[PDB]
Amino acid sequence: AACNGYVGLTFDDGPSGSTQSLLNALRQNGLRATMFNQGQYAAQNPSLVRAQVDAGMWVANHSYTHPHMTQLGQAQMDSEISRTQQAIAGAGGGTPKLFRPPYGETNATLRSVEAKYGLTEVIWDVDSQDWNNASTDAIVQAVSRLGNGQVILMHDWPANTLAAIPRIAQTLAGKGLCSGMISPQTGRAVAP
Amino acid sequence: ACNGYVGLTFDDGPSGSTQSLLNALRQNGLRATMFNQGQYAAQNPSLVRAQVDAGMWVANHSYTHPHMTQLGQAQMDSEISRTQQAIAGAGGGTPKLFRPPYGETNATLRSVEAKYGLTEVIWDVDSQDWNNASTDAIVQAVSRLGNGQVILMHDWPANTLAAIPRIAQTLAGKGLCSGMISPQTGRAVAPD
Ligand SMILES: [Zn+2]
Ligand SMILES: [Zn+2]
Repeated sequence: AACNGYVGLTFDDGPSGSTQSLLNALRQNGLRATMFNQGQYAAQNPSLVRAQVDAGMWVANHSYTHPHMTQLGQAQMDSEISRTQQAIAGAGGGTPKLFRPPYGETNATLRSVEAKYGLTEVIWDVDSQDWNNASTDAIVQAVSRLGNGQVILMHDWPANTLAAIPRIAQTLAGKGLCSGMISPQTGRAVAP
Repeated sequence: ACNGYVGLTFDDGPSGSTQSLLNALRQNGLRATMFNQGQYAAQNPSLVRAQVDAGMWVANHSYTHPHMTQLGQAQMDSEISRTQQAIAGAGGGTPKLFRPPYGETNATLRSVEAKYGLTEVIWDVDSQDWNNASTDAIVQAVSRLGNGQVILMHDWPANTLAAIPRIAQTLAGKGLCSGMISPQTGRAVAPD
């Protein structure tokens, strides 16, 4: 098949002055992805939140200000998550069903807050390290490790991530894998 | 010796078939997570311990295996709490992992999981061993697993027991080892 399996491409920390270029690259290369936006940036850039939707992306919750959430009390975690639901929905991004904790850091209290808002926690299977100066080569290599169902962490801002997009599409196509959405039931990548 | 880890799991024990399964796993150098029902843990405390003494991890699979999403919250709470108590009381530790019966979940269930400090664990591959899968098919399902991925098997099927040596060979051939399931990510990782 054209798609023998699906992977979860994801981009944290937008939207941003880098977002439109990234979205254009993804669509031109036939890729869809989940954008884990910060609420403060969704609030500041509602038109870019919509641009993600119009590009064929799914929009998800990445907290309001990107704190270390497990260092917060429950009320503060609740504020961070709820304000982000509101900012994304208000901007036309839908009401997210997925949440990625900043730094991947979680605890039972955070889990309770996620459940309150009907959010599935989404970590990752592979960290592209694009936030930690990974080369374009290294990012493409990280994508090459993904199997059916697996999710990769990338970010909205790195230049090497934007440069990687065509080779990411090539890597997936070579393997008979396609870009998929992330199931709120299982947290793994599935057919859109 | 391990290029990566997979999550072997067995639902619905313990049972008159458990000790045979444990012996096969240990003889073939495998470890796994046993998702026990609370009622069977209560009925067979010595077999709960046998799982620990064989090198397995023990997790929560509800008390009576209801369709949890058809229950009220207090009923879900009783099913999960009594299973925590039954497993810990039998010497299986206090579980960190919970698999919903039938893989069926909702936000209410997620809230209850969080209250008890439980990470929800579905699966990446269903072996279909509960649905009359042949030994060949079960081995084939294991062959689809990549690093981090989790497979659903059950404690009782004869073909699952028969499959253990070839499961071990399949994994060893790929440099994959049997791992623990992370409470933070729900992915298979190196045993602690
Ligand atoms: Zn982030
Ligand atoms: Zn079951």
